[PDB]
Amino acid sequence: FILLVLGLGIGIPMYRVRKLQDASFVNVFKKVDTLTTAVGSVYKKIITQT
Amino acid sequence: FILLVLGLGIGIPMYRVRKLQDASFVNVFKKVDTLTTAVGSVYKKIITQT
Amino acid sequence: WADYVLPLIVTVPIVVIILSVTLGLTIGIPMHRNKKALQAGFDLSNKKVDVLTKAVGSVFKEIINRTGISNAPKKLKQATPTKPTPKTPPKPPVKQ
Amino acid sequence: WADYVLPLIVTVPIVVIILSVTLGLTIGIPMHRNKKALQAGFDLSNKK
Repeated sequence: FILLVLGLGIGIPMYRVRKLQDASFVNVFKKVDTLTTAVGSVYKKIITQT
Repeated sequence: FILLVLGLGIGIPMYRVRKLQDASFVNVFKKVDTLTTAVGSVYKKIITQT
Repeated sequence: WADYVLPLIVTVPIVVIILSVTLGLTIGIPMHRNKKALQAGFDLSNKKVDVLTKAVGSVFKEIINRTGISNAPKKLKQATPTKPTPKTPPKPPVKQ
Repeated sequence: WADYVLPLIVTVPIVVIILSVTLGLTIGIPMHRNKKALQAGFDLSNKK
């Protein structure tokens, strides 16, 4: 029982950390990608208008 | 012996992950902060020159 | 020696239990802290990117306003994840 | 029942060992993968 509880007690949070980490990276990447694209759009506009 | 090996086997990498995570966040933050400051500097220059 | 078999049956499981509980606490306590640190780190990353997005947006807005290019790109607004850090609902104060 | 206490002293430690090794592998294998994922994620963040 103790080994089972220990297994679940470590196993369950380890899975949650992996999911949080993966989700968090994806979110940061998306934001950075969106910002990069936005910055690229302004560049293009500046070149086209000047 | 098995419990000791298991403890070291999980304990040692868990510490390394924490250190990597902490170091990695600090690095990303520093870069973003440097970029933000740089962008702010260009803003200031544009306002001052126009 | 050899008198000790009946207490060995008592003692061995107790040590295993103590060692298992300690191992559980030693692994378990930092895993919770790592999770929190990771979350905090990502939260901070998201905030910094948001600040960066606002800065970059401000500079563009000013450049556009000054150059007469009347069409600020709608996409900078979208980069700001307006997602509210899911505020882990504060665990209801277990009224003891 | 009979002398079943004598193999119990053989069997109990073996199960504990098997269960401990499995627990070790089940926790140990993903911990290595998490580390790698975390690193990769940060590396990618830095690149972006």
